[PDB]
Amino acid sequence: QEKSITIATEGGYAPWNFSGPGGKLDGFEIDLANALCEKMKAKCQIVAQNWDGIMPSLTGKKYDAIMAAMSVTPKRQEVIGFSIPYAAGINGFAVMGDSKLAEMPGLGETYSLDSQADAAKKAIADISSFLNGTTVGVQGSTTASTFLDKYFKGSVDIKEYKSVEEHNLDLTSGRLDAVLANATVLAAAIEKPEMKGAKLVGPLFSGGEFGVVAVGLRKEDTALKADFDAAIKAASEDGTIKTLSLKWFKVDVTPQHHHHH
Ligand SMILES: [Cl-]
Ligand SMILES: [Cl-]
Ligand SMILES: [Cl-]
Repeated sequence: QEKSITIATEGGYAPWNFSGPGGKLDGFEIDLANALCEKMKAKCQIVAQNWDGIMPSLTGKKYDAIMAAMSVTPKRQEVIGFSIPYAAGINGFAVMGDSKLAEMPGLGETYSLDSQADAAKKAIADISSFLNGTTVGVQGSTTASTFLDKYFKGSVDIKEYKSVEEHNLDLTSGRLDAVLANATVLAAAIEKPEMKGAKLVGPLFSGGEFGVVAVGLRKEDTALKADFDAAIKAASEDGTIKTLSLKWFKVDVTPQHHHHH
């Protein structure tokens, strides 16, 4: 009876999905896939693969599902099917603890830009005047880069970087006073030893503009989408996602109801 589906991942984006000794895949998405497959009553094989042909391999029926921090976009929806989201994009600020900026009492608030925009707009105003005149770092060509441009332009000096590590290295130096980045990336980076003193400050921002992550499936595989959708829904309500999210990321990525069928 039981379905045997192959799940593809990148294997090079810790703590979401990362490589092992001979071939042991680990991370948030691996523990989540194992959990969803148990909810589905399916046998699953997780394979790591270069993103290049992940993709023609899925449309070619070599793979049946993709779990590689894959954002739902209008372009991807034209070519592939998507499950309901299993993670929502979250951005936050990090400063050095010994700095006067380390006390934005907006900790540890979490505001949706879609369902709590009122609380979000009031919070970004509190921040814009606290951060007034400061040099804020960000990785160029991201949702955090766009967010900082839309709401924090004029209030702060914005410096774009080509990696999170490069802006984090200039925060410890004093070159930058604050960084804004994906909260899963940020909490991981501040665990590095040359990153001691740095801490997550102010509120967490979630919303559709930060994107959402879901399972990539064949556009024709409507039954597999129905199976993933039921398991994702159950994993969201019983707190399986919150658990794994906090375990790997120290932040809760569980999405909201409005990102439904
Ligand atoms: Cl584990
Ligand atoms: Cl098959
Ligand atoms: Cl959901």
